[PDB]
Amino acid sequence: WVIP
Amino acid sequence: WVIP
Amino acid sequence: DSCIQFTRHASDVLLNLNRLRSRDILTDVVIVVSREQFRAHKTVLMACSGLFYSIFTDQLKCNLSVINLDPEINPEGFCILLDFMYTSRLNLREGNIMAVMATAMYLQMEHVVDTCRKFIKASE
Amino acid sequence: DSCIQFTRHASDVLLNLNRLRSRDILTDVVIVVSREQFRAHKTVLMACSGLFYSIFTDQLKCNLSVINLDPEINPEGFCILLDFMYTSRLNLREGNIMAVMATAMYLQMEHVVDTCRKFIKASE
Ligand SMILES: O=C1Cc2cc(Nc3ncnc(Cl)c3Cl)ccc2N1
Ligand SMILES: O=C1Cc2cc(Nc3ncnc(Cl)c3Cl)ccc2N1
Ligand SMILES: [Cl-]
Ligand SMILES: [Cl-]
Repeated sequence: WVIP
Repeated sequence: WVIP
Repeated sequence: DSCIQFTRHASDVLLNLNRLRSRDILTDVVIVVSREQFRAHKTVLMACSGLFYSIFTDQLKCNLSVINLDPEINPEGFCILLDFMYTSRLNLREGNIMAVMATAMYLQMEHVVDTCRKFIKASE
Repeated sequence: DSCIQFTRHASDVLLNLNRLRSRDILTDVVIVVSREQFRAHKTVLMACSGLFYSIFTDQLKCNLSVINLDPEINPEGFCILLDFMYTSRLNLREGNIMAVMATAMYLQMEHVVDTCRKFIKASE
């Protein structure tokens, strides 16, 4: 999971 | 396009 | 093999599937979550959820145009997860995390369940 | 927004759509290319091809279960492009590049047309  |  | 790979292809496909969903094109099922209805493509739901994969591979349920979810399922939690299925983006907030995690557990979306568990653990 | 994004989600969706295609699950169209037949999902074909997008948004053609391609289309070139649609991997070889490029032009798959043009230019 990432900060887009 | 890339070499996978 | 000796194939070449187009890096953005999977993302471009999913973007177009979401555009078809937004315009209600070739949607073949309505998911009923208490008073709320959500139109979708059975193939995308199966590709994202262990629950929908089991439902639509069933020889009788594969032909249904309406699927009713368990009354304990929260429509907003479902909406957030349906948006995630079609975009890869999850709108996870303090006010919805419990409903999102419970819905992801029911839908069998293990990567979502995992990030919800981690976000909850950090707040404890 | 304040969404989080699952990096591998689009690739995982496409992998599962290809698994459904391999098991002939919820395929809703057969593409006829001379003597050869290819089963697929209309939504995936539309998401990958300008030609299929135009065909399946047409109010009469959207309901057809069989689509016949132009007789000049090579079945192997089509097969390679159908595999690319469902995997992001293109099996481009000296022996098939001309057929693949012509099929990609007909199907309106601009990124494929682009890499074929570049590979041909390098060999000149
Ligand atoms: O957490 C998750 C996400 C998910 C998706 C699916 N889907 C599929 N799996 C295998 N082959 C096929 Cl053909 C599909 Cl469609 C099944 C289980 C789970 N669990
Ligand atoms: O080279 C290409 C690949 C491609 C795909 C599509 N598909 C869609 N485009 C916009 N909205 C929607 Cl809803 C879809 Cl399905 C249209 C044109 C082209 N050209
Ligand atoms: Cl997931
Ligand atoms: Cl393309």
